[PDB]
Amino acid sequence: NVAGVTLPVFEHYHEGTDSYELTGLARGGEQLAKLKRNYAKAVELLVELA
Amino acid sequence: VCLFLNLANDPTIERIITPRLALTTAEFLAYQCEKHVLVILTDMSSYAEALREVSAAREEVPGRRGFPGYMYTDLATIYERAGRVEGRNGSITQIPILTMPNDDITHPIPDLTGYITEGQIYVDRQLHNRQIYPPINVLPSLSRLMKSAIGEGMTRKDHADVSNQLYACYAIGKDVQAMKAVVGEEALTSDDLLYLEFLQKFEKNFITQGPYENRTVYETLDIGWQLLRIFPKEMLKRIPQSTLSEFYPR
Repeated sequence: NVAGVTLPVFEHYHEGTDSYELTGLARGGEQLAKLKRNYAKAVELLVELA
Repeated sequence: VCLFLNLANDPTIERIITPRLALTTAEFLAYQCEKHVLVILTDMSSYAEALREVSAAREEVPGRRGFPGYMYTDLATIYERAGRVEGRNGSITQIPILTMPNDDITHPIPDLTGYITEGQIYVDRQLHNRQIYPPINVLPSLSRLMKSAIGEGMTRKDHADVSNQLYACYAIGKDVQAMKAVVGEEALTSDDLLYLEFLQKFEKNFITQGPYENRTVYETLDIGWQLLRIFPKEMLKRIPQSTLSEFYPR
């Protein structure tokens, strides 16, 4: 309710079903985890922008 | 206190003879006893009506709005008997009262009265309707000699700036309440709440006095400074810094 007119907004939700686990790609899970962190932060900022 | 009464029962012509007696008495006291008299006239609308009836009985042709043409001259010869006289230690001050039919500011009686006289003071229906006594609406109330009536010596040195600041703060507060009426109280700044606080306290204490609370000028300025203390001196941009270093930190 920014003013007399109300505008819809959004919220960042962690639903709960964790990000999946790929441990077989020649054993490179660490890089995948830091990439997960990067894109998670990006998506947070993006929902704010939306 | 001298007192003159003319009930509405008494003859209508005595209506337009009471003022002349009162003014003659005030003159004799002022300039033959060197006193300081304050004459207060009530309900000049009834004076106008009585004068109208005298004119119509006298068969004269009507003027504007049914009131006679020379109402201007008559009210002039009533109001003009005052002031100060060189070489006499005395004065006469006039505070006539009158009612505006239909709250109409362009009615002839208030129009001519405003033209002849200096300044004006209002009372507003809404303020009385807020159960505020005396319901004195300062926003359209003016004055003509305020600049020279007050000054160092005869009063404190901290009057005119205080008046300007109170008026500016109150006008900001009222228009700001008008703004918050639609902008929503959530988008308001904290200084905005300070302006609202000034509005409510000003209408709660400065204006409301009660029928017997005999306030002096010095008490009035004390309450004015106390109301001004809410904000910092930085917002109080009508006060000179020289008096800020003295009065604001009290």
